[PDB]
Amino acid sequence: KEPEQLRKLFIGGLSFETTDESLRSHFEQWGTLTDCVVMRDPNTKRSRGFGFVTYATVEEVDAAMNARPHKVDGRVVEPKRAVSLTVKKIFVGGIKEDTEEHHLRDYFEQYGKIEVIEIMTDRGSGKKRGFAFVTFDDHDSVDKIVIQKYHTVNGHNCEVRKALS
Ligand SMILES: O=c1[nH]cc(NCc2ccccc2)c(=O)[nH]1
Repeated sequence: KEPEQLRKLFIGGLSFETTDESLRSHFEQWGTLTDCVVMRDPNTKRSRGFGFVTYATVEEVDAAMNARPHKVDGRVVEPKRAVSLTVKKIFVGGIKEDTEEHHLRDYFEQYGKIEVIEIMTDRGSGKKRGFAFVTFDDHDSVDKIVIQKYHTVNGHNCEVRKALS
């Protein structure tokens, strides 16, 4: 069984009228939910406008994220994988001198739609420095990427991290 933390989606931007039941009926369309909670004030019971859903598998999380935008009880909500910032860009290190743009594209396009690939070169000599930046159109690509233990591109074991503004 995959760790529960990797099967969880934070759902922001809820309608205050959304309930455990209506959040569950929505997100059960994309998989089995082992948990589904709207967060509420402890005294007033008024919704705090966010909640969480937990799927049985990571593939179900993927299915739910691929079905965005989600409109729940009339409001477009904002799902994100649980932490284990929200950015669209990664640093990729360890690619040495023989990794080309197509190696990075062929691999990373399977995580999401790529907008920019920048293979870094030395400002003086033009030689490849062995790292690159990849910008995607959406943050879930990055969120999937950084929770993997390993990344192998063009036979190299790569170090990948979020890149920030
Ligand atoms: O030449 C470049 N340098 C840096 C880039 N990324 C942004 C960045 C910078 C520093 C720390 C984190 C992220 C880029 O795209 N191209």
